[PDB]
Amino acid sequence: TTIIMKHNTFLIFEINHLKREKKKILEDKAKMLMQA
Amino acid sequence: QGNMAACRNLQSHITKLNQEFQRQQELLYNAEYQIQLMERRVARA
Amino acid sequence: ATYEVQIRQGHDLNEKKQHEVGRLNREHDKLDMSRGPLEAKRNNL
Amino acid sequence: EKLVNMFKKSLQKDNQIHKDDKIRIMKDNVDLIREINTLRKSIKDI
Repeated sequence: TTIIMKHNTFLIFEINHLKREKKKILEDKAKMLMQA
Repeated sequence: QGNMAACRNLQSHITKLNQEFQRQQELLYNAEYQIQLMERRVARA
Repeated sequence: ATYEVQIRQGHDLNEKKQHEVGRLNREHDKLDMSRGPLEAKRNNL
Repeated sequence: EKLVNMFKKSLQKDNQIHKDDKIRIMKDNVDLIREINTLRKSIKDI
């Protein structure tokens, strides 16, 4: 149980990071271009 | 009676194998999903 | 029989793709550097 | 013997209960992985 729920908590943290990275791909679309 | 008993036993075997299928290929999809994650991460690093 | 067989097909394919998972995980884990030379370039100048 | 039997049956009953809980927590793992899959798939096109 505890290990599986650890899977779940890590998946939740990964999902939060996924939303952050989805925004960033909607966000980071600039940084390299501005210097380039 | 015996022949239908065999019928149903084998059918139950079918169905439990199908649930095995589902969970197994879910694990397989997790496999490949991580594969692509690490491939991108390797490329970046 | 078909469902047992294709279960174990999925199992072996998952084993292989998990081994690739691990290959790429360790690849990335093992895997500003252009600033410092210029830092010293100024400092010297 | 009374206690032996009463504990032996409880062994199986809780074994099955925790089997079911394990199945459900597998399902939770799979669903969280599914949400991760959806997030990365959406980021794919972005």
